[PDB]
Amino acid sequence: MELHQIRGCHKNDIELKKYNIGVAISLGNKWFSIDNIEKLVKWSLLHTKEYVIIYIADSIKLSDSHAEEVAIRYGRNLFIKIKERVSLSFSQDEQAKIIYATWSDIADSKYKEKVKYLYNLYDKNINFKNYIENFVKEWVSKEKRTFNNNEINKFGRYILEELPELMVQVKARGVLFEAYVYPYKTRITEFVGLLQKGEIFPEIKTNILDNHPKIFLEVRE
Repeated sequence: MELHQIRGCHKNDIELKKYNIGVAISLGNKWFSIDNIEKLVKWSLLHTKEYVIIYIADSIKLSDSHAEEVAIRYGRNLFIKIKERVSLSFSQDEQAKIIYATWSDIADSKYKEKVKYLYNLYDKNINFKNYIENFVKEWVSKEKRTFNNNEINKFGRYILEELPELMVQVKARGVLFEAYVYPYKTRITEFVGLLQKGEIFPEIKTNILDNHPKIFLEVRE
């Protein structure tokens, strides 16, 4: 498990341990075994400025929020398994560095304003809508299962709920994490890169981004 590639800072910034580090779990993504999650947490604990923040980054009716429904249906059980593994593999003083951040811990008033900006843009701007929708379609085209165009549209909205967390530096339980680790570059991480640079949908950068962009750390075996 090692750093393969870096967006948002230089390699030295990491070795100087400048930043707190989030571990961004894609729940239901088959790479995110408990074993692989534990190895990302191990790596992040050895490179972090202080804290490691574990959270659910994406999900690819008991709540109005899809991320919240995923948090209560599946995220809580995942977090319990992770904690158990951690308490058996790490020392007490290492365990004190780890923060388990639920959707609620991240989606505060300021965060939700950003999501709401994106929802309104999804509704008023048909170029944005179609870009997000074609976005869902390409990933589903890699799946055997099929989806109707109303499901495609609903999945797009779900992406918008997590987009600010990938784009901007947010706090979990009061702790800023400037960087996050993820094992591979994806179409979503490339999209966020352009968004942060104002090279796609520049209105988004104007309206919800803050000149402190989320650093992406590509970490895999």
